[PDB]
Amino acid sequence: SYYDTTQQLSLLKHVLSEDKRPIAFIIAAGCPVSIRHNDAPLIPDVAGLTRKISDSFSLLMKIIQNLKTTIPNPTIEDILSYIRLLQQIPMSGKIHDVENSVINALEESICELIEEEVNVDLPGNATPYHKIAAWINSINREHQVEIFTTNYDLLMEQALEELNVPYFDGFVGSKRAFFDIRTIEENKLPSRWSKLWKLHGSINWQLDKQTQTIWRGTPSKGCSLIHPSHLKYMPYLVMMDQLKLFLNQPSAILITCGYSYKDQHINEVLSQGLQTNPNALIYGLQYDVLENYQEAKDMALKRSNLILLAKDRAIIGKKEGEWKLFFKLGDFQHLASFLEEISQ
Amino acid sequence: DTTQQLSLLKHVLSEDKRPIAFIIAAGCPVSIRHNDAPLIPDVAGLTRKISDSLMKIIQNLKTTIPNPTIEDILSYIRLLQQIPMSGKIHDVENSVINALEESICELIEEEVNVDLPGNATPYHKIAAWINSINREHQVEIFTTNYDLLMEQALEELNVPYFDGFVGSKRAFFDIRTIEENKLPSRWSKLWKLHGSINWQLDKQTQTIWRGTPSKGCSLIHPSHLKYDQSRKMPYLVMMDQLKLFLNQPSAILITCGYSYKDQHINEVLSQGLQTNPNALIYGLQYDVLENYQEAKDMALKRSNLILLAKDRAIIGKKEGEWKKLGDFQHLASFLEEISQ
Amino acid sequence: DTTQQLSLLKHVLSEDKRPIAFIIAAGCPVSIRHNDAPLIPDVAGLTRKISDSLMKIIQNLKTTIPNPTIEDILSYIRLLQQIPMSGKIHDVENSVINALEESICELIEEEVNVDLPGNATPYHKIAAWINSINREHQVEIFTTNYDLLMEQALEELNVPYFDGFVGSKRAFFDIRTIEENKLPSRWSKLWKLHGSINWQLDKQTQTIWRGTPSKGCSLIHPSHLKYDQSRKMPYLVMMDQLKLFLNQPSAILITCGYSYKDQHINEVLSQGLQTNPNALIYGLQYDVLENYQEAKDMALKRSNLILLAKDRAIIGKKEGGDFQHLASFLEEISQ
Amino acid sequence: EASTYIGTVQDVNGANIRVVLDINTISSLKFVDGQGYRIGQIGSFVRIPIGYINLFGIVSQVGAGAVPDKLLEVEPYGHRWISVQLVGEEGI
Amino acid sequence: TEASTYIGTVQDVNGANIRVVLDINTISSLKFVDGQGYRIGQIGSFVRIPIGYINLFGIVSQVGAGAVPDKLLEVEPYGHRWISVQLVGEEGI
Repeated sequence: SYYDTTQQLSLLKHVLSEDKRPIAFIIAAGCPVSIRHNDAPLIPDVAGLTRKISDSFSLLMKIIQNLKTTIPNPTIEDILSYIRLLQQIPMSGKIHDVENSVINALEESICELIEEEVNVDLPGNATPYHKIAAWINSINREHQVEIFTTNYDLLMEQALEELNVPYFDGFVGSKRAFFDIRTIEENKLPSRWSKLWKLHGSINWQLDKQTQTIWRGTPSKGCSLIHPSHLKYMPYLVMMDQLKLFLNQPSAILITCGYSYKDQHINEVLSQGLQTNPNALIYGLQYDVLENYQEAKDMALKRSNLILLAKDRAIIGKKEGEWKLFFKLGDFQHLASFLEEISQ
Repeated sequence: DTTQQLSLLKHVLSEDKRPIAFIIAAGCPVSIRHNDAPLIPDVAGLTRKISDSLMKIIQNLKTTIPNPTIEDILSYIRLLQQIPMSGKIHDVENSVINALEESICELIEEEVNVDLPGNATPYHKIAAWINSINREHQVEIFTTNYDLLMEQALEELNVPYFDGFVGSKRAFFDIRTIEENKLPSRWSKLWKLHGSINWQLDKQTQTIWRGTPSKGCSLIHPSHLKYDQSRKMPYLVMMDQLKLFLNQPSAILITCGYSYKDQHINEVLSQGLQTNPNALIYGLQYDVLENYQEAKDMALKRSNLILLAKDRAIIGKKEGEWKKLGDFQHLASFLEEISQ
Repeated sequence: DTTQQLSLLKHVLSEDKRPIAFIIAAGCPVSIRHNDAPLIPDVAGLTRKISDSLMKIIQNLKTTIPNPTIEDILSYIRLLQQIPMSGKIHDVENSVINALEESICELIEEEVNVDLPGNATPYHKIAAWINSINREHQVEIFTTNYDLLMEQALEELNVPYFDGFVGSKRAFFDIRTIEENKLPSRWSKLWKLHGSINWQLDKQTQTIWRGTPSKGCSLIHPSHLKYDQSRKMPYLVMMDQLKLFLNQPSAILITCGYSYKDQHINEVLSQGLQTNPNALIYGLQYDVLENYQEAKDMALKRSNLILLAKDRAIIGKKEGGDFQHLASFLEEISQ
Repeated sequence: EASTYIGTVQDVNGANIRVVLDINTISSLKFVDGQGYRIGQIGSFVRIPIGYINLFGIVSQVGAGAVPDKLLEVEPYGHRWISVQLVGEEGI
Repeated sequence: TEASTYIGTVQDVNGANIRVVLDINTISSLKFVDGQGYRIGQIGSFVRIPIGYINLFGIVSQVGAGAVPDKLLEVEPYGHRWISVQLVGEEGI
């Protein structure tokens, strides 16, 4: 009923010191929050973004109340999905009773505001991202380390470039950088080359004309494919398949930091992977009380090979217990320092 | 006869075996005409464009140099700006050499920023032929141009290529992955010897990073200080990759539009031909055979080099005679016919 | 002239060790005559019959779209259905949508529920020609019709066919049968891109079980939500199977009645033609050659593409149809 | 195979079992619902279930000392054998 | 690849008598570390075996044909690159 921090820390140190076993990562919105350039963090959290959209913009506020009838407090993703659905229907302006084209103007305004807010550079070489990048280059592992992100910024890319870290995000090309899909499944990539997948897109995505071919590059004004999933009839599907395929590797380990497990598709994929492969292990790291994560505790009770780490609570092997607050590893900077110490 | 040469070339190139490589000079944009005008003119076109855009330096170099080009002018300007008090040649209070350097660099970058026309481009035919061959020995392409046309067309054809730079809008210069060569077979290599129009240096160090075209600033004809080495490498490693391809068992090589006017290239190709007798080169000439004295001398010296022109065909270090492939659109049509 | 590619098609049919298949569109059953009338109404006929049985939505869609089809109408109706307060967009009281879609589904259900005629059907001749060949390469046929006429034709000659489903009145969807693709060579495979009135979904979960046609619910034109981690109503599995068949060693494939009016099919066809250099499509055109602009563009872009029409023939990217006639030609070639 | 699985019996000498560690090597952790136990330690116990009852044993030798004679002649580079000595059993 | 201060890998355990195979290619003389000259495994020297987070220390007790295991001599009688290490203590957190 009581757990020792030092035992888990030693277990993690032994795990990370291994070379052949595949490793991965998940970087959520809670990671950039732990890094601050001004008094506030360089990038706000999801709640901060929602509040900024709400107070920055009676007809406009109708949509927020309309979605709240069947769902809890709406977020950026829900609002963007509703705008996409509204644009799907041609004569959808009668619901808001505001013409039939103000939706496009609002979408352009919010996209421009999000791009302006997110297009920030991380200052200083002492950022945890640089520490992680250095740690990746320290040990020449037999299998490269993959990285999954659900953010919108390009902090990981810039950190990787700063320390000369080769990678491959599924895009090849200098000017247009068209999406190559056969080389992803062929998977005869360089051994030293790492991989980075942005599950929710970023500012460098732009959609072409009726050809609809996706490409990445310099962001353009009034265009940003920062849509989480949007809709289609796609890179998102192959990225999900890549994650699921990785989770089936023998003795695979996946580490989550700053992720609140609020999503449903990701949790379903993780549960399916854990059930399919009995040897996979996932380290759920939190920076709050475990009572806030109902889905995470439900999944930890359902699955046996899932480990959760919170400030004052932990669930290990279907047996919730208490620490001997504690577990200072929840913060992203502490994780980076641990990785740097392990590499050194 | 010409027909025997064409048949031999078809049955040695179309066969899948030895690695394939092309060299593309500044003459390739001449052969494509848009709105009854060339997309990008020859080097002389850019030179007198700059001229009509301070002749003192031009006649100063003209005393010991024949009709000059832009590369000589910019190299001379760079050599001037190395010296702190370099104005004694031209007035005082050094600003002209700088102002000239920027004015010409963004002028060239504006002149070269051209979009490729529709699906009739021969580059599309070359890319389709490249996608039509899945041989283990991939095709590496060397170019002396500055534009993005070839890789633009290749991206429009949905094919992979590696150019020594990896990353994003601030992609650095990958160095080691050049010479572990641990790359997928389907991938191809693209090398631009004289540089691109998007490469930009850095104040902290020689980073020569590739990404979004920097405002005004660009890197053309790398000729700066090379004492540091490693950094600002691409030129040397480009010649190194050329030499490695020249060596090794490779019974195939194609040229297109090369004028044989590069000392750093003629010497290395001669050295490779002398070192590798098994390899062969199929250098062409979109002009009369008499306009290339250096090419004639190289053909006389090295027998492995094969030189063909409109006037005649030099085979086996011996001058021949006729009794079509010079046109680059005709070359693309021939490639398509061979593939089909 | 015509004898050239007639002999060519006869020879390539006589060329074994390569897979063969066909694509069945709505034109082939439409051109089939039952009691001096078409067996299956065409797309225009189907739209006219639907209109025979609330044209505000049609008028609104006509503003940005020309004379539509049944698929567009049903997709628009469903799109309004997902939106909760979509009734205010078109009048009020968003209950007419459910009744309208139920009535449309019923009308289609008894419209396409037509039994196949006797032994004079060319479908039987096609099945006999397929079964008369003992080549190891099995034939997988993809169709666009909403009926099960080909199923009846294949079952009338005791020919082994697999449609991705197996079981009973509540037969499920075996997913990994396509994955390992381990089936005897004697068996054949079938796929319905848009489905028939046989498939029906389930309330508890998206299972699209196949079985006895249920009263009220039918699955047609799969375009529903795909957020259930696949296996909801996957036409993507059929598209992936088509891509795999295009990824195997190159073979020349034919089609019947295709109008080249499917962007999803056209995109994957172009991708397969680009990936496989020698891949050839023998799609014909039982109409004017100028009436198929997409086919002409595809032939111009893809050299390996082969197009034949009643008035002309596009071979080698340069310009120069009856299902019963094709069946008779195949039967003659078999003997 | 299920978790808490080590290898396979390949010898028996009355009260001295020789066991083969399986091919999934390099791991040496074998996580079982949280905590992971190092495989084939000197003092560790093992369990051999036979149908309905389980047989327990204590490791005594690890490495080249446990591998039989002929295998070393076949290949001297492979030492993935342990020597388990029986102790007791658990009834119904 | 392998970091400095590398000697070999454990190949046999007998409770408190470890046997180590030297993985050094050749030149078992003066493996320089931190600008200081240490010698490859010798009778009076110590070794360190790191296990995840704690380091086990030991002392060499036998070098040569004596440390070779039981049947390794039977398989080949001319191979002698083994050492016998006896554990002494450990360093905690």
